[PDB]
Amino acid sequence: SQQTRVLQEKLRKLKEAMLCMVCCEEEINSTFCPCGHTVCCESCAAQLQSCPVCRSRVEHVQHVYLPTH
Amino acid sequence: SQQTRVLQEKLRKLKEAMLCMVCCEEEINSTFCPCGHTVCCESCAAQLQSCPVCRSRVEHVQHVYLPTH
Ligand SMILES: CNCc1cnn(-c2ccccc2)c1
Ligand SMILES: CNCc1cnn(-c2ccccc2)c1
Ligand SMILES: [Zn+2]
Ligand SMILES: [Zn+2]
Ligand SMILES: [Zn+2]
Ligand SMILES: [Zn+2]
Repeated sequence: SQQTRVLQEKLRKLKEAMLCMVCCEEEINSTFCPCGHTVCCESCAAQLQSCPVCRSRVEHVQHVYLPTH
Repeated sequence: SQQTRVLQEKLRKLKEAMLCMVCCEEEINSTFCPCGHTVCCESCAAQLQSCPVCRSRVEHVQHVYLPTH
């Protein structure tokens, strides 16, 4: 039905919100510290000197183990 | 249809995976450091000495800003 389409689109958007904002291919699993933005996979986070959301310098990257992984 | 039910169930489980494992009411937004388990809201994480998943000592809690928030 039309409701099946609405739910498929909601599910798609929630899964896309878990994808790395730089490569668009891998799951987010890394936090930029100290700002706390958690928007990248480990490979893209290792290559950024400043946060792609807030431009704060990245002091270090913290791996996150999320139940959604 | 039956497919609408299947999608409703999938959506529900993905949303439940984002809830604090301790209070079951607030969204996860905190990481235990250095282990990296990200399973609690700020209030429940504040008072734990050891990680509730792996028992490692919590040296500090890092706030996380997730796109799913
Ligand atoms: C926070 N996530 C942003 C993001 C990264 N990638 N995509 C994406 C990828 C393929 C198709 C549609 C969307 C969304
Ligand atoms: C990782 N999240 C675990 C969790 C916490 N709470 N709930 C939950 C709450 C209400 C209804 C169904 C499930 C799941
Ligand atoms: Zn990436
Ligand atoms: Zn940032
Ligand atoms: Zn809680
Ligand atoms: Zn842990």
